[PDB]
Amino acid sequence: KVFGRCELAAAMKRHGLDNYRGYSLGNWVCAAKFESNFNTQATNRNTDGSTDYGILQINSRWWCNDGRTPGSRNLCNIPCSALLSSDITASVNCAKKIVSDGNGMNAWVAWRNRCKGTDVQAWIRGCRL
Amino acid sequence: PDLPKLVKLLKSSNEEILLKALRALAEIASGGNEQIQAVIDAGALPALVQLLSSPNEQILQEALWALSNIASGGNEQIQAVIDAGALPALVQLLSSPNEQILQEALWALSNIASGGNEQIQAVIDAGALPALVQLLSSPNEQILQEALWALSNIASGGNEQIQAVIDAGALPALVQLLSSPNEQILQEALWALSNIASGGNEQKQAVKEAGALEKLEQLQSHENEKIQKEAQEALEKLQS
Repeated sequence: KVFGRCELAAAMKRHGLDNYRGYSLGNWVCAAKFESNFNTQATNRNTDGSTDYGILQINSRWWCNDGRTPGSRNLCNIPCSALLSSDITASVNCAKKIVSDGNGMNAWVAWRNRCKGTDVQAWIRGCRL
Repeated sequence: PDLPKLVKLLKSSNEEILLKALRALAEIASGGNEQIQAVIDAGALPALVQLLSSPNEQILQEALWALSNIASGGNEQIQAVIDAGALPALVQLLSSPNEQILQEALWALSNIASGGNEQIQAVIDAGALPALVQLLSSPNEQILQEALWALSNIASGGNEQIQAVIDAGALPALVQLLSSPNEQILQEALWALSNIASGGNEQKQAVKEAGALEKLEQLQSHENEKIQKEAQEALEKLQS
């Protein structure tokens, strides 16, 4: 599924991400835009044999199990397939662990390169939230 | 049956080949949740979903029965149907000129909406609710009953999901249907309103503004004792 802007903002707010670890909802929507273009089925293969999955491009070496990544730790204790659902619960629960891993949202490369420092509340202006 | 071979047959452009494989998948998916899981595990759902676009109505009917049966499983099975992208085509099929196709799409939606709040939410986001409210004015009593069951399921969610049903303008039709000469229509309307009445004070207040109270009071003395208790219990949730 390709979410709409406010559709994803409302989903992320219902799941507890607005100002989680002090990151306003606009940061999370922006991160999704630049990581996945709002596509829940997005996948990216890395040269290290890991893959990034779903709306927030969660990595198969550290966070989820795809059964094909060497050195995998599965710190979110979740199959990588759950992170491709239209039900964003598992990607949100994993995101809350990631954001707590010592780097805040700097864990998301596209956030650091496209969203950080910007007027991220533009991603939620107009939404019923 | 070989499920992988059934699923590969759905790569066919041949309409006779597509109809025989769809029929077999549908029958297997009727056999309970382990059978549903085998159909899912074989990769059936992407092709079942693409086929909801078949201009061929018999292929469409079979694909809907398969999807409907899969969506009778547990919440993760429903979620796989959602994830495969069924909902937009299902909602478009509520506008089918074929009443049989309409009924089947409505049944599939009803089953998806019988899941948890995330499954209900998918149904709302896909834009089912205004169509379902329209269908409460169907001359076809089967269509009306299935539309009421789907609404009642949606209204079994959280307060925001209830409020989506209220915001789609369900309440006038529902209060009206408490006067149906059909006792099954009445019971389903009553169930829907009873679910709406389990929401917060705003939801309860909307049910009262729509004139539910006068009619629920009347129904405490309906001839049917199950309707009496349903009405007595809806009233208790509102009075609360």
